[PDB]
Amino acid sequence: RMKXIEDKLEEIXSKXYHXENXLARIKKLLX
Amino acid sequence: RMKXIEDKLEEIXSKXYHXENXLARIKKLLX
Amino acid sequence: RMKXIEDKLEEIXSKXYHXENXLARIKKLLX
Amino acid sequence: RMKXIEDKLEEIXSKXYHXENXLARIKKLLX
Repeated sequence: RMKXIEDKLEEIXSKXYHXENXLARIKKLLX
Repeated sequence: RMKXIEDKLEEIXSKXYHXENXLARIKKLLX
Repeated sequence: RMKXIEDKLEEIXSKXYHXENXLARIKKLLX
Repeated sequence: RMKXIEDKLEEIXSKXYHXENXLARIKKLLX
């Protein structure tokens, strides 16, 4: 319940890596 | 409480699909 | 505790509006 | 449990700063 929430939060804290490195893809398409 | 949280987390884990496929829209505007 | 979490989740479900409409800013900079 | 969740939520509410200011990087690459 709480651990299997905190361990969705640590998927989101993956999505906010893959957010960053999407954007840094785009920024290095634009230098 | 916990399930109707985990089931917001599984909306966010939709938003982080629609994040990805927004960016992959942009990347394929830029190839 | 649970309500003042669910009501952070409904800030994030604002950020994922302002995600979308950031990107749709960018897409309509690119048409 | 609940506080060490709410205090992941306040990391995500950092990621959704660094989301915004990524995009505003990109927008000011595009003016």
